[PDB]
Amino acid sequence: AQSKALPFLKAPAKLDGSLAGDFGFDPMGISDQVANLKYVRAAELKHCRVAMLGFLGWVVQQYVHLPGEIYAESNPLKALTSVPLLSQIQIFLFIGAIELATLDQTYTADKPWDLGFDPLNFSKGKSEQQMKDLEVKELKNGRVAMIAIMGLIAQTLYTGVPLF
Amino acid sequence: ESTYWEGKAPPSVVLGPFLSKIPSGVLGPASLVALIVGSYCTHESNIFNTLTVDTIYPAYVLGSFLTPISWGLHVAAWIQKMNKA
Amino acid sequence: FFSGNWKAYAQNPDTASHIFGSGEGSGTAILTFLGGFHPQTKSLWLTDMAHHHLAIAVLFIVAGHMYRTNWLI
Amino acid sequence: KSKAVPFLPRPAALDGSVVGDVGFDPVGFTSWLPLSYLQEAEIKHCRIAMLATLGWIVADFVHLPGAVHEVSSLAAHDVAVKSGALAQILIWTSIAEAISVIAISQMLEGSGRQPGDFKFDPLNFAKDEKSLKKMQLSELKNGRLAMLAFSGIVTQAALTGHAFPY
Ligand code: CLA
Ligand SMILES: C/C(C=C=C1C(C)(C)C[C@H](O)C[C@@]1(C)O)=C/C=C/C(C)=C/C=C/C=C(C)/C=C/C=C(/C=C/[C@@]12O[C@]1(C)C[C@@H](O)CC2(C)C)CO
Ligand SMILES: CC(/C=C/C=C(C)/C=C/[C@@]12O[C@]1(C)C[C@@H](O)CC2(C)C)=C\C=C\C=C(C)\C=C\C=C(C)\C=C\[C@@]12O[C@]1(C)C[C@@H](O)CC2(C)C
Repeated sequence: AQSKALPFLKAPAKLDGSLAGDFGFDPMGISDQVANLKYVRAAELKHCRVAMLGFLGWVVQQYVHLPGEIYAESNPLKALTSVPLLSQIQIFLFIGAIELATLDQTYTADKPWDLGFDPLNFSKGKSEQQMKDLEVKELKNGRVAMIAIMGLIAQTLYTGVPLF
Repeated sequence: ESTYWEGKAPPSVVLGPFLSKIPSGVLGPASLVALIVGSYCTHESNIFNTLTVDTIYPAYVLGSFLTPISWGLHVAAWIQKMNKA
Repeated sequence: FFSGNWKAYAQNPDTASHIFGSGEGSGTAILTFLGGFHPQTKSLWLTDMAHHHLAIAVLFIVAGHMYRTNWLI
Repeated sequence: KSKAVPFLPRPAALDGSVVGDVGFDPVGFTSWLPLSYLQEAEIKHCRIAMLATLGWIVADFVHLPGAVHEVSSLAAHDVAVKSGALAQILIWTSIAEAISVIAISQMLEGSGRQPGDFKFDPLNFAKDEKSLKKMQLSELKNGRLAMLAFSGIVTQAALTGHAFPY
């Protein structure tokens, strides 16, 4: 009834109105245990962003490579082992440096997903409806990418073909 | 509610809202049939014919599971009979 | 497993001349009843313990649905 | 008192439902289970049987967009579980049914979901209540006929080997 995604079920109590992308999709009632939807939305958006970047990297590594030889592997899962540990540890350290401040931030803030990242100011001057539309676009694209990046990983692990 | 009881038989609510509405004249014969079927399945999988890897027969196994069940069915049959059902 | 021919996982167990950690005298079975001990290591068969844990897993997963939760049963 | 069985009395739980309540319950199954759960099970069986009857009949006549699809809908099950199509259909069916547990559990508990209702009318074939009730009765009658027909089809196609007459 109240779920748009599952037009027959009634959504849970915490799925209503605000927090764009709310289509009443919580059949298992996971939202009933979390105190609020702030942390789960932060986790969902982090997954969405990481999955978008992962899909883009998957395709680009399929087609484009860095000039060096160590980056010449086309299969992303094979490149996970071919690439030297120095590059991967540098990436991990960069991510952890970004992650510790946001670790302090996420567990207490009202909008843990709002990291203040807008270098090009794509949100300055946008109205509330436009901002909500942008949030919906981001969430949609992220969910589709998550499904897609998991599918790419599965098909590479099951057939060895990284794409198509 | 109030599954607690002190009389001769417990209230029918202790049977769940599926056995609470079965007439005792149905549960009784069903319990006896289930017990006989389960005993025969157990005695056909084993005892009469020795078990082997090639002979497991999910019917006899699933059947044999009716013996433990039978116990519950006739307990419920007695509970229904004593509760005027 | 999907075909239901579960006996196939018990066919051709480890022989009585199997050297542990080596392919000499080994088998292809993964879930068996053998009882007793390995003739070489004097310990329970690995295929016996795998079958034991599979049976325990099925039994406990079944028994974990006993108590009531948000789905009325 | 019953409309379907004049001898036996009308079932206590069957008074009126647009699902085709003609008071046919000689064994009193409606006393055992909630009527809503039985209605959901009946509608599920109806839809599955209709799809299966149509698929069996069609796949014996024109079904070969490839090589592995050159079977006679009697050896099709094993061939296409070996191929892997049945695995995918089972995966999606399992997802749908796992969602259906909550749908069945949201009813029998409150809400307003009628048995067998999934709000799937993309083409809007039903417009008002009268059309909805008429086509619910039609769907259930067709589903019962399809249940019996598929039962006959499998029993005959296993008792012999033949085509559409079976
Ligand atoms: C990391 C994954 C992740 C996380 C944390 C969330 C989190 C959230 N989603 Mg969400 N979503 C995701 C992935 C995820 N989503 C994907 C991939 C899709 C596309 C199908 C969606 C589609 C979606 C819709 C349409 C809606 C939500 C909503 C919500 C919010 C409320 C539901 C809730 O509390 O569930 C928390 C979820 C988890 C804790 C995840 C548990 C992990 C389970 C067990 C998944 C198990 C694996 C799965 C079955 C199969 C994956 C394998 C492969 C096939 C992909 C919450 C912020 C609702 C919303 O906006 O509310 C504000 C809403 O309406 N989501
Ligand atoms: C690519 C391909 C195959 C191939 C090819 C080529 C590339 C094309 C050509 C080459 O030459 C060969 C080859 C092989 O490569 C395509 C495959 C076919 C597809 C993609 C079709 C799928 C069939 C769908 C079916 C059969 C689903 C059945 C429905 C059920 C519903 C169940 C329900 O119970 C549920 C769960 C809820 C209930 O409420 C009611 C209902 C809805 C009835 C199952 O009962
Ligand atoms: C990357 C992406 C968006 C990236 C946006 C970025 C970085 C924007 C960053 C900024 O805005 C901020 C944040 C703040 C601004 O102030 C600054 C900038 C910097 C401007 C979306 C991708 C979104 C990506 C999506 C939605 C991908 C969907 C993929 C699908 C459907 C793939 C399917 C398949 O892969 C399978 C599954 C199997 C294959 O075999 C077959 C096919 C078909 C190829």
